[PDB]
Amino acid sequence: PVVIQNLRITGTITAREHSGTGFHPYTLYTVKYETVLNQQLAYHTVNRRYREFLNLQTRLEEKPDLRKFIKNVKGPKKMDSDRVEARKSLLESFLKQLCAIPEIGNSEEVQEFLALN
Repeated sequence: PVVIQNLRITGTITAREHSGTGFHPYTLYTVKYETVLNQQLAYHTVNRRYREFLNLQTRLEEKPDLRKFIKNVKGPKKMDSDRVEARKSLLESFLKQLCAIPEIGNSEEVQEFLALN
C-alpha cells in the first residue's frame, strides 16, 4: 500500500503555546516526504514537536503486534551545532526506519503522525 520516500527534516518552526499562566515558545520539526502512486507523486509537509515523536514511539511500543517490529530501532529519549544535528539525524533516522517496516509504516499511528490519512 503506502509508499513513502525521501523523508527528511528540513528545518524548524518556533511556535507559542499557552499553559494557563502564560505563553511558551516551542520547537516544531519540519518533516518533508513524498508518496508514490501508480506515475503520480504527492508532496507532503508536517510539523511535529519532539514530544510528538516520543508519543509516537510510546504508542507503538504500547502495542505487542507492533512493538515487536521496532525492538531494534533507535528512537528519542527524554550554541551547540553538533547536538542539533545529532538530534535531527536521530529523529529522521527514527522516522525512516519506522516507514520501511510495512506493518509499521501502514499503522494508523504513523499515518496520523505524518498526516497522511
